[PDB]
Amino acid sequence: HMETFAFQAEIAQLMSLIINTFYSNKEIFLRELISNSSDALDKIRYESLTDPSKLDSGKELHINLIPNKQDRTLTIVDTGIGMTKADLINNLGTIAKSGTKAFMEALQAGADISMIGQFGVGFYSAYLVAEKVTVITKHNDDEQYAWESSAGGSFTVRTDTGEPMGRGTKVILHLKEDQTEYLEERRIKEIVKKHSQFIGYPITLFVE
Ligand SMILES: Nc1ncc(Cl)c(C(=O)N[C@@H]2c3ccccc3-c3c(-c4nc5cnccc5[nH]4)cccc32)n1
Repeated sequence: HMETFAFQAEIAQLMSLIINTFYSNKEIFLRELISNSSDALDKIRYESLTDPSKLDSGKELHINLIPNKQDRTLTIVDTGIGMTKADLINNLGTIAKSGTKAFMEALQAGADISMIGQFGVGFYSAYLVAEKVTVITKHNDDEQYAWESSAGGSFTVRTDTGEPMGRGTKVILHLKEDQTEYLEERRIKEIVKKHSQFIGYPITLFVE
């Protein structure tokens, strides 16, 4: 039941830029994914102020960071708003295109790759460290889906039959072979303290 989609040219070019450009400050991917999780948590929390039933799918608002050395993955889990199928295929494609255009204009002018989140496409900083990204997500208005891409111009979307999430998003980073430092407890703790110390939700760094 896996559907395959083509990225539009602008976001495909940004993915190639992120993968190919020499840029040593890769650690900022984690700040960007935590910021996305914080934004998604703010969104469901604000909606719950008008409709408390929005939290029937889970009252806890949190972010978990889960390293797995055997699988070579780093997972960022949140209980935020999640994404519907229409967000995954259509709405976020619209954001990816306009944000990429603005970011590329800013880069040619002299901006740095670390400013990617100002353009609403900080998610794509995952490709600084991951060869493949898998997004498992559950929004209140839709079913659980898995979006995935290893770049190369395409992504896939399928209904996910994995462990039911309640609500939120898991960003699974299948790390590149030379980026295993992001599985180490001391490294993750250092990065969260440097860039994400004031996020308004509990961030639990899991260990093995
Ligand atoms: N924790 C959490 N909770 C909610 C969201 Cl909304 C996100 C997030 O960062 N979503 C990402 C995002 C951002 C910007 C542009 C595209 C995308 C995107 C996409 C996406 N990029 C696309 C590019 N072209 C077509 C369809 C696309 N769909 C897919 C999955 C996840 C994200 N993260």
